[PDB]
Amino acid sequence: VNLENKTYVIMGIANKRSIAFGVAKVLDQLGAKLVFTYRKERSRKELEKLLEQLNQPEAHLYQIDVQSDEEVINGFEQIGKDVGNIDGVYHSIAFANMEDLRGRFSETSREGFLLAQDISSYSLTIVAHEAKKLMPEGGSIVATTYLGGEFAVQNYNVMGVAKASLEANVKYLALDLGPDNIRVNAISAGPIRTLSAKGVGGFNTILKEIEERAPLKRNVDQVEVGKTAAYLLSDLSSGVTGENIHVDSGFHAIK
Amino acid sequence: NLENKTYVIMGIANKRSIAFGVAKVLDQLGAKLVFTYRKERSRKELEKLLEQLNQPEAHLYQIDVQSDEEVINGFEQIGKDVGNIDGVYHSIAFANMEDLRGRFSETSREGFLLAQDISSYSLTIVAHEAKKLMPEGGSIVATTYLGGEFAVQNYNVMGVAKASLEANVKYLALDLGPDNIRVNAISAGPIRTLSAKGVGGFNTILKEIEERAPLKRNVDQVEVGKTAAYLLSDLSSGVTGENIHVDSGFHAIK
Amino acid sequence: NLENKTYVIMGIANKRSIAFGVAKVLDQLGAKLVFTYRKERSRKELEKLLEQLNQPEAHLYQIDVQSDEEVINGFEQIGKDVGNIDGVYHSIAFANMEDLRGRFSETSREGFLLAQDISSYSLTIVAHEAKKLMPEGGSIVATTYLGGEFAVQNYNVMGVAKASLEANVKYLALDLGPDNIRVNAISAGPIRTLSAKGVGGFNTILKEIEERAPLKRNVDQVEVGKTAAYLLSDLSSGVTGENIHVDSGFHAIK
Amino acid sequence: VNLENKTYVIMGIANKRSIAFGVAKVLDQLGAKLVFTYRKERSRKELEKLLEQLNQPEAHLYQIDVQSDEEVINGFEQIGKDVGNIDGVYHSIAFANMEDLRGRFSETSREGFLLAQDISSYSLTIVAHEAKKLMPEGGSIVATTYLGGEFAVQNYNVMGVAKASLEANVKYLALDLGPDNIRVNAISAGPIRTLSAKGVGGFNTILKEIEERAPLKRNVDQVEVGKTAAYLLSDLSSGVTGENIHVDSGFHAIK
Ligand SMILES: NC(=O)c1ccc[n+]([C@@H]2O[C@H](COP(=O)([O-])OP(=O)(O)OC[C@H]3O[C@@H](n4cnc5c(N)ncnc54)[C@H](OP(=O)(O)O)[C@@H]3O)[C@@H](O)[C@H]2O)c1
Ligand SMILES: NC(=O)c1ccc[n+]([C@@H]2O[C@H](COP(=O)([O-])OP(=O)(O)OC[C@H]3O[C@@H](n4cnc5c(N)ncnc54)[C@H](OP(=O)(O)O)[C@@H]3O)[C@@H](O)[C@H]2O)c1
Ligand SMILES: NC(=O)c1ccc[n+]([C@@H]2O[C@H](COP(=O)([O-])OP(=O)(O)OC[C@H]3O[C@@H](n4cnc5c(N)ncnc54)[C@H](OP(=O)(O)O)[C@@H]3O)[C@@H](O)[C@H]2O)c1
Ligand SMILES: NC(=O)c1ccc[n+]([C@@H]2O[C@H](COP(=O)([O-])OP(=O)(O)OC[C@H]3O[C@@H](n4cnc5c(N)ncnc54)[C@H](OP(=O)(O)O)[C@@H]3O)[C@@H](O)[C@H]2O)c1
Ligand SMILES: CCCCCCc1ccc(Oc2ccccc2C)c(O)c1
Ligand SMILES: CCCCCCc1ccc(Oc2ccccc2C)c(O)c1
Ligand SMILES: CCCCCCc1ccc(Oc2ccccc2C)c(O)c1
Ligand SMILES: CCCCCCc1ccc(Oc2ccccc2C)c(O)c1
Ligand SMILES: N[C@@H](CCC(=O)O)C(=O)O
Ligand SMILES: N[C@@H](CCC(=O)O)C(=O)O
Repeated sequence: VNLENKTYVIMGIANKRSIAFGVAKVLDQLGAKLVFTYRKERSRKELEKLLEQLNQPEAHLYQIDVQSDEEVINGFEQIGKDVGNIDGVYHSIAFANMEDLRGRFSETSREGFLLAQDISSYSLTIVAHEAKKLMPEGGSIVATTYLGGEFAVQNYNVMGVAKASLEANVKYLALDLGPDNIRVNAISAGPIRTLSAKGVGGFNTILKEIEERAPLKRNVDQVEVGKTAAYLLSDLSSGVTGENIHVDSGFHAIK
Repeated sequence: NLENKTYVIMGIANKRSIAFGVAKVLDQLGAKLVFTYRKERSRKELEKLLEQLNQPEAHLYQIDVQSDEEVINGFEQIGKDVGNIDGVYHSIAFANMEDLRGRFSETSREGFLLAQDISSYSLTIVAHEAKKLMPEGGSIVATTYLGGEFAVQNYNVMGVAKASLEANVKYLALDLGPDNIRVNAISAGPIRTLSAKGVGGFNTILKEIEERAPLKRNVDQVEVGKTAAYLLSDLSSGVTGENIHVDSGFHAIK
Repeated sequence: NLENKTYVIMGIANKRSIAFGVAKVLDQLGAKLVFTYRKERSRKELEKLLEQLNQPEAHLYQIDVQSDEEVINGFEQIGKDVGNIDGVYHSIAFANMEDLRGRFSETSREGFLLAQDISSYSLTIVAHEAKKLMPEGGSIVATTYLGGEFAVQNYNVMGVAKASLEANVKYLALDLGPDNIRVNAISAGPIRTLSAKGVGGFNTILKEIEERAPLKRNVDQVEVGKTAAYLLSDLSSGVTGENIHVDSGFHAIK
Repeated sequence: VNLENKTYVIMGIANKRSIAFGVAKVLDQLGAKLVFTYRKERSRKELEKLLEQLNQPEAHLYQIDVQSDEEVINGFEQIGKDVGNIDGVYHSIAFANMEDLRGRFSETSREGFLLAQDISSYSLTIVAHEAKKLMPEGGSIVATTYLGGEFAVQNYNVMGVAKASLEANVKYLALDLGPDNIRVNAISAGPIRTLSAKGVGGFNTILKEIEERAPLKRNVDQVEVGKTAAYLLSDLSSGVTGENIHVDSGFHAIK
C-alpha cells in the first residue's frame, strides 16, 4: 500500500479532530499527493495550520460547498487544471440541523430531512460525476457512513436515513461507474469525538457502550479509519466495490 | 377479519395500482377504507374503481404529499369525517423518467431530492399526522422494492429513495413503538402498473423473476394486499421495523 | 381461516413451548393438527394439552429428528393416518448446556455437530419427507433467533446452528419453490420456555428487550403463533425464503 | 502494507490454483514468514514445489486434517515450538461430496450435511482455539467464504449452509476473542477456477454471469483475495473484526 505518484482529493477536514484528517495523515505518510476541499473559511484556516504537520510540499485547498452544483463543477474542474488527474476521492461530508439529532424522528421537518439528504448523500453522486472526469484510467471513491444507516440508532434520526441513502448511493455508483474501473465503497466508522459529534444527542453514552459491548472493548480513532481508507483507495482493494467496511471494533456484528 | 377497522390507503391511480390490490383485500375482509389521491382529475377515476368494493360510502381526499399543509389538513379532515383510524397503507413514490434509465451518476440534484421528498419523506409526515388519529396504537405499511437493498440496473434514483424509505420505516418504528404504532414495509416483486411503464428494463425483470425466483412466477397486487392485511392487523403484533418480501422468493437467491 | 387444512407441529414439550403457541392459534383458526414429540414426558404433556384444543383426535407421533428412519416412517405413518398435509411447523433445537455460556472458542466438535444436526439438518430431512404429503404445495416454517444473524453473548453454538437453519430455509425455498412449497422462518424474541432455562444470561436479555426494543415489551408464544398462521396460510403466497422477526422490533435497532 | 517479523499460518493450499496460494504470494512478497498446513500427500508435494516460487528461506509444512482434534492441537502446538508465536492464521479449507453440489438440496443426506459443517465451519472454531495460544499479544484470523452463504445460489446446496455456518462462526469468534485482541473476519471471494470449483455444479455458467453482470464486469483472481487478506491480516485493519469483505467485483451488491 505505497502511494507515491497517487493524488487523492479529501473533502471534509474542519479541524485536527476531523475523521478526514485521519485519512490525510495516513495517506500523506504513505507518500500520496493530497488536495483538500472545505466549506467554511475557518476550515481553510485549520487546513493551513494542519498542513504544517503533513509532508505535502504545497497546499492545494479548494472551497467547495457541496450544496452548489457550480461550486462542485468548477471545484473539480479547477483541481484538474492545477494537479491533473486523480486516483480517488475521500468523501467525509455530512450535515443535519441540531433539532434533528435528538428527540422524536417523526417530528422531522421536510426542510431538515431534504437538507441532510442533499449534503450527506447526494453530494456523493455529483462529486463522483465530476471526479470521474479526472479519472480516465479508473480510481477509487470512499464515503463515510455510520451503522445508523443500517439500524435505527436512538437520536441519529434524520442522519441515519441520510446514511441509508448514502449507502445505497455507494452501491448504485459502484454499478454505474464499474465499467469505467472506478470503485465506490463506504467506511462505517465507529463513534469518534469530532466537532460534528458534539451535535449528536446521546453521543457520549454510545462511546461508553462500544467500549463495554463491542468485541475489541474499545473505541476507534481517525487514524484507524485512515488505515482502511488507504486500503480502499489503493490497489490492495482492486476487486472490492459497492462494499461497506465497518471500522468499529466489531460492534456491527453483535446484538 | 377487519370489521370495525378503518385504514387510509394512499396511492391508487388505476385498476392496476398496487394500492387497489390492498384495497380489494381489505375491503373483502370488511374494513372501512379511506383513500387519498394526488390530482383532482383522478378523483372521478377513483370513484369508478370504488364501485367494485363493498364500501357503503366513498371517502376520498386530495393529498399531494409534497405539501405539509395538504398532509396536515387532509389527515385532520379524515379524523373529523371518520374518527380514529387503525392504519395507513402508503403506496406513493415518484421520480422523473429520465432518471430511471441511463447512468445513475448523471442524476440532477432536483431529481434526486424530488424522489427523496415524495417516496421517503412523505412517510415521516404522514406518520406524524396519522399518529394523531391513533391514540390506542395502530399500523403503518409502506411499499418498497428490492432495488433499495441492492443496486438494480435502471432503478437508479428510486433505489436510493427506497433505501431511504426503508431506513425511515425503522426510525419511525423505533420512535412510534412506545405509542403502540408499528411501522413496516412490504417489498413487492415487479408488477405491471402505470408507474412501472416509466422504469427502464421493466419487462426484462418480469421475465427474469419467472425464470429465476423460487416460485418461478410473478406476484400480483392482490398478493401484496394479503400481506398488507397481515401487517395491518393484530396478526402481526410483535412485528415492527420489518420489511417483508412479497416477491416469489427473489430476494433470497442470487 | 384454516378449515380443511392439516398441519404438522413438531416440538411441543409443555404449555410454555413456542409451538403450543402455534398450536392454539391454528387450532382456533380451524386446522386439523398432528403433533410429533421426542421424550415420553412430552407425549404425556401433549395428551393433556390437547384437552385445551378443539382437535377431536390425538394425532401423536414419536419422531426423534436425530434418526432418519423415525422421520421417514413418522411422515409416512402420518400420510397413512391423515392423508396429504398443507404444512409443517418446525420448533426443534438442542445444544448442550456447556455450549450456551462461557467461551464459544471452546466449543467441542461433538457439541457443535450435535446442535447442527438437531437444530438445522433436521429441517432438510423433514422437508424432504413432508414434501411427499404435499403434491399440491404447502408451507414449511422453522423457528430461529436473532443470534443466527449477529453474535449474542452466550447463545454461542446455537447462533451458528441458527445461521445454518436460516440458510437451510433459503436453499429449501429455492429447491422446493417450483413444487409450490414455501419455506420461511420466524425469528422470535426471547420467551420463557423450558429450553430457554438453559441459555446463559437469558433473564438479562429479557429485561433489555423491555428497555430497548421499539415496542418496549417482550413477545409471547401466541404472537409467534399468529405469524405462523400467516406464513402457513394462503395469506403469504408470494412469500418464501423469508425470515419474519416477531421480536418487538429489536432486530431493527442498534 | 509491510510484514517483516510477522508470521502467518496458511491452511488449505492444494496446488498453484488454490486461493490460499494467492494469499501466500501476497504475504510472501510483503515480507512475511509463512507456515503451511495441508491434508493430502499431494498437497504437500505441490507445496514443496510452489515454495521455490516464494521468498521463504525455509519450508515449514504441517499435515493437519481439521477433522482430527488431536491433529489440530498437535499441529499448532508444534508450529509454536518451531517458529514461536504467530500473528495470525489464514483459513482456506472446505469440503462437500459431489453428490451434494448439484440437483436438489432437499435430498442432502445427514452424513454429507454434517461432513460439510465439520470441515468447512467447525474447523475454524478449533483452529482459532489452538491458534490463540500462539498469539498472547493478539492477532488476526481470516476464513474464506462465498455469497452462497448469504443467498441461495443454485447448486451450491449443502456448501451454502456450511458457509452460512462459517460466517456466523466468524462473528461469534470475534465477540469471544476480541478482548484478547484477536480479530476474526471473512473474505467472500467471487468464483475462481480451482481444483475444488471443478466439483461444483454449474460453476462455469456463474463465471460468465459475473462478467456480464458484476459492477467491475470481470472476474477476480486469487491474488485479489490475497491483497485483501494482507489488509485483514495486518495493522491496516485494526478496528475491523467480525467483518465479511466481498472480493468479488461488486456482484454481492447488485440484483
Ligand atoms: N465522528 C463520528 O462518530 C462519525 C461516525 C461515523 C461517520 N461519521 C461521518 O464522517 C464524516 C466526517 O464527520 P466528522 O465526524 O469528521 O466531523 P467534522 O470534522 O465535523 O467534519 C464534518 C465535515 O462536513 C463538512 N461539510 C458539512 N456540510 C458541508 C457542505 N455543505 N459542503 C462542504 N462541506 C460540508 C464540514 O466542512 P465545514 O466545517 O467547512 O462546513 C466538515 O469538514 C461525515 O460523513 C460523518 O457523517 C462520523
Ligand atoms: N409496480 C411495481 O412493480 C412495484 C414494485 C415494488 C414497489 N412498488 C412501489 O409500490 C408503490 C405503488 O406503485 P405502483 O406500481 O402501484 O404505481 P402506481 O399505480 O402508478 O401508483 C403510484 C402512486 O403514487 C402516487 N403519487 C406520485 N406522486 C405523488 C404525490 N406527489 N403525492 C401523492 N401521490 C403521489 C401516484 O399518483 P398519480 O397517479 O397522481 O401521479 C400513484 O397513485 C410505490 O411506492 C412503488 O415504488 C412498485
Ligand atoms: N424460547 C425462546 O426465547 C426462543 C427464541 C427464538 C427461537 N426459539 C426456538 O424455538 C423453537 C422451540 O423451542 P422453545 O423455546 O419453544 O423450547 P422447548 O419448549 O424446550 O421446545 C424445544 C423442543 O425441541 C424438541 N427437541 C429437541 N431435540 C429433539 C430431537 N432430537 N427430536 C425431536 N424433538 C427434539 C424438544 O422435544 P423433547 O422435550 O421431547 O426432547 C422440545 O419439544 C426452537 O427452535 C428454539 O431454538 C426459542
Ligand atoms: N474457488 C472459488 O470460486 C471459491 C470461491 C469462494 C470461496 N471459496 C472458498 O475458498 C476456500 C479454498 O478453496 P479453493 O477454491 O482454493 O480450492 P482448493 O484449491 O481445492 O483448496 C481447498 C483446500 O481444502 C483443503 N481441505 C479440505 N478438507 C480438509 C480437511 N479435512 N483438512 C485439511 N484441509 C482440508 C484441501 O486440502 P487437501 O487437497 O490436502 O485435501 C485444499 O487445500 C474454501 O474455503 C472455499 O469454500 C472458493
Ligand atoms: C446516536 C449516534 C451516536 C454516535 C454517532 C456517531 C456519529 C458522530 C458524528 C457524525 O457526523 C455528523 C453527524 C451529524 C451531522 C453532521 C455530521 C458530520 C456521524 O455521522 C455519526
Ligand atoms: C429496474 C426495473 C425493475 C423495477 C420495477 C419495480 C418497480 C416498479 C414500479 C415502481 O414504482 C415507481 C417507479 C418509478 C417511479 C414511480 C413509481 C411509483 C417501483 O418503485 C418499482
Ligand atoms: C443469550 C441469550 C439469548 C436468549 C435467546 C432466546 C432463545 C431461548 C431458547 C432457545 O431455544 C433453545 C436454545 C438452546 C437449546 C435448545 C433450545 C430449544 C433459543 O433458540 C433462543
Ligand atoms: C453455483 C456455485 C458458483 C461458484 C461457487 C464458487 C466456489 C467454488 C469452489 C468452492 O470451494 C469448494 C466448494 C465445494 C467443496 C469444497 C470447496 C473448497 C467454493 O466454496 C465456492
Ligand atoms: N445533547 C445532549 C442531550 C440532548 C438532549 O437531551 O436532547 C447529550 O449529548 O447528551
Ligand atoms: N452441473 C453439472 C452438470 C450436471 C449436474 O451436475 O447436474 C456441471 O455443469 O458440472
